[PDB]
This record gives sequence, C-alpha cells and structure tokens, in this order.
Amino acid sequence: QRFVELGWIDSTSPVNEQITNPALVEQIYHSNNDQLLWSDLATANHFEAQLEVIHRASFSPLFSRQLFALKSYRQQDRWHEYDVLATDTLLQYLSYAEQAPKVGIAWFFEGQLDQPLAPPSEEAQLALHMAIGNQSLARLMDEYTPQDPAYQQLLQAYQSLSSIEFNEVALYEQMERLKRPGDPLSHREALVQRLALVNLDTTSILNDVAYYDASLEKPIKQFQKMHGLQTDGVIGPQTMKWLNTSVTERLALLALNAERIRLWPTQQDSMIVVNVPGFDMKYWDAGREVFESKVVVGKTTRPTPVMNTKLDSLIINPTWNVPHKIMVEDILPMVKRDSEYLANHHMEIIRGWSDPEVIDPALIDWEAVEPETFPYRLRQQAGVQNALGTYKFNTPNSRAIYLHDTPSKHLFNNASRAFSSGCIRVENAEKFAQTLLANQGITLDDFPVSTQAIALKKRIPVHIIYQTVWYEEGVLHYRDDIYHYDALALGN
Repeated sequence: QRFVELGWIDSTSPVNEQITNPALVEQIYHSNNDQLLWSDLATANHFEAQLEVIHRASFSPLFSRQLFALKSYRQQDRWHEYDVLATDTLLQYLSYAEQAPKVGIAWFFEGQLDQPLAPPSEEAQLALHMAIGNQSLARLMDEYTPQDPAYQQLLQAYQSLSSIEFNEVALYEQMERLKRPGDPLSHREALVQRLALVNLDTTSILNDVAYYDASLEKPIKQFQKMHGLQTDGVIGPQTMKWLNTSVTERLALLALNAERIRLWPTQQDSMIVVNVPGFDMKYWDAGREVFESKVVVGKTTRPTPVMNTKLDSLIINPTWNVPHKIMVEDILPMVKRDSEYLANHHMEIIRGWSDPEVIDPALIDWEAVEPETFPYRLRQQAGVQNALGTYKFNTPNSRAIYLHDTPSKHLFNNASRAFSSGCIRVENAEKFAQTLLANQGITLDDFPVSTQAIALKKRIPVHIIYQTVWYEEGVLHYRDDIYHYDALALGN
C-alpha cells in the first residue's frame, strides 16, 4: 500500500504518493513478471494524447494532476516511475469510461472528477490483462470510448485543429456594428480565414473583393446556422463574437463535448432527447427518428437540470397545480397588484388535495398577505390559454421537471429560448402527442371533452442533455453556453 512492491521503484519515489490503487497495480505487474508495460513510445503517446483531451475539458483535476506528473517523469527520463503511474492512470481511465454513463453528471454539471475513482470492473481488468498479452493497449483505450460515431467525428476535428492551434489569424474587425450584403469590409481577409477554420466551403468566395459581395452571402448564413444564430446574413456582435473565437477556445469546447458524450453514449431504439443549449428535442421510435421540435428551456436563473427521466403518461386539456415556489415569487405578488389577475388566468385558490375546497378571493386581505406565509395553493383550469396548453407529458421526478404544450408560440421565433421556470415547452405538442399514442397503438376514438390522463403501455426514456458542440451532416455545430457549464474549459 504506502509503497508499491516493485524492485525498480525506490521507497523514496514520489510515485508512491501519486498511485491511487497500489494493490491492483502490483497484481498487473506481478502477472507480467514485473516488466515495463509502457516501453513502446507510440502507446505512451496515444495515452498522453487521450489524457490531454481530458485535461483540456477541465472537468478532472485528478486526470490533470496525473497527466502533468507523467509529463514531468517523461521530461526527466524517469521511465520506471512513468510506467507505474501510467498503469495506475489507465485503471482510473477504465473506471472513468465505465462510470461516466452511471454517475458522470456529477463530474460535468454538479462538481468535478477531483478524487480517485473506484477500481474498474472484473470484465475491464480481464480486458486489460489480455491487451497487455497481445500488445494491443492502444486498441483497449479506443474500445472504452463511446459507441456513438459522434465521439470519433468530434475527436478527428480536435486532431486537425490541434495541429494549426498557434498559427496567427487576424481578429475580424468592422467599425459599423452591423455590415449587410453590399456594405464595404475593412477586414475581409480575416473573415474568410475564420470561415475556413470551422471547415465551411471557402473555395467559391472571391479573393480580390473588398466589400460584402454575393459570394459571402451563403457562407455567412451557413456560419450563422452552424452557431444557432438567426440566418439574416448580417455580421453583427453575435456573428463577430463566434468569428473571433480562438482555436484554443474551440479545442476546449470540442474536448469537453467529446467527453460529455460518455454521459449519454448509447442511442436506444425508443428514446426522447432534449438538448438544452440547442433548444430542440427529438423522439426515436424503433431506431427511427419520428419527431423533432424546437423547445423553450428554463431561464438562466431557473435552469432545466441535466438528467435522465422516463415519460410514463400524457394529460390532454391538463390543469396546472402551481408549484409553491412560483406562487410566492411570481403569482401572489401580482395577485396583490391586480384584483382581477385570478379571473383573467382562470386560477382558483385551493385548500385541500384530491377533492379540494375552492376559496373565494377578496375574503382575504391581500395587502396583509405575505407571499411566503400564504397557506393555500393555486390551480389553473384547463383551457387553450392554460400554461401547460392542451398537453402535459408526464416525466415524474424529484425536481418536478416535465414537458408541456404552450399558448405562447411566439417564443419559438427567438434563437435563444431560456424563458421557463425549468419545464420544457414543446412547439409541436399536438404532433408529439399523436406520435406517442400511435407508436403504442393507443390512438383516441374521439378528442377528449376535457381533462383526460392517458397511461403509456411502455415508459420512454427521456435524456435532458447539455451539448454545446456536435456533428451534423458533415460539419460541427456550436451553441452559446447558456448556463455557463462550459465556462471553466474556456478560462472564465
């Protein structure tokens, strides 16, 4: 324990304080007659490269501390010490790969991977022993990466971009806040370089021009689409901010988003995914994408949490039992200010559960009511102008986060859609409800008169994801860090 039992590691050696699992490390060494496992320089490079990705992503002080210790040992040609720590670090790496899809949320969105992980599984240790036997350690590492080809495509682009990282490229500058098509451009050189850096087709852009010509109109709009901006062709502050992004900032985002896929690595055949920073969702039935929709997500002050839930059921013409927190902070203040707020929003005051007692307002002294002490509940009646619209998609969980229709459809016109108190508002709620029921053969004979709860035959897994970079139709897409979760990897 306190000292790893190998002849070639001195008891004085600092690797004895850096090794997380001395017993398992000894097991691996003893079963290879205590020889070096990292003698082949290609294998040690591939592992450092993969650890560099973890480092850049900035979610793991553990993997960062180990990586720099390893680099230190390599600088000083202390290859014995490099070997042991590398073996120990590969065990942590295998645990990481196995545990990410189980408790990963904690490392990327609640805290950090600071403390050593529990040993990897028996199956993983066996896989390790055989990889050593066959001199296939690199292949072992690659096998313990996500199934999704989205991982590979993100890492390819990372590699390409890593090579040209520290090449100088002028900041794009303009003096007029907005440049439209036809307007003169001071810095058209930088503009086109920076369109090229994100792998847009730059070939058909004219070289000798010095204004916003026809040949830029498609490229700028495509750049705007790639970043979830309004494709209005106007080079504004939003376009410029993304243009002037460094390659080291882009590599941070790629690294972080690559490793994030380990938290949602499988595509199930039946599935619902909401990408918060992309403000959209998709529903897969039977391995086939059957439904897509823009969504509204929680505001920055009441964010939609990243989580896994299940959809069990669906309410048509739902009522809205107003959560306590929303009654005190939002509704009651306004009710004190507007005698007729409740009548306009068809809300009632309730003192009961299941068979509740409808309380008459104005029999309360509203000026004397303190929101936090108010003892009753609020309930909004079913109707087209209900906050849940005509459909609530029940995804029970401890945070009371679910999906629902909305009467406020104009919110879908905005590019950034962090407006709600946490729940996910679905644009095509009607089509979504139709598809859910069809795919379980639960279609309604007739549209319900009023409130109808429909239980699903099979629960559908719901993944609420935070992925600010992904691969779509041959290019990488990017999204604003709406909840500031990828801020640490940018240096902010």
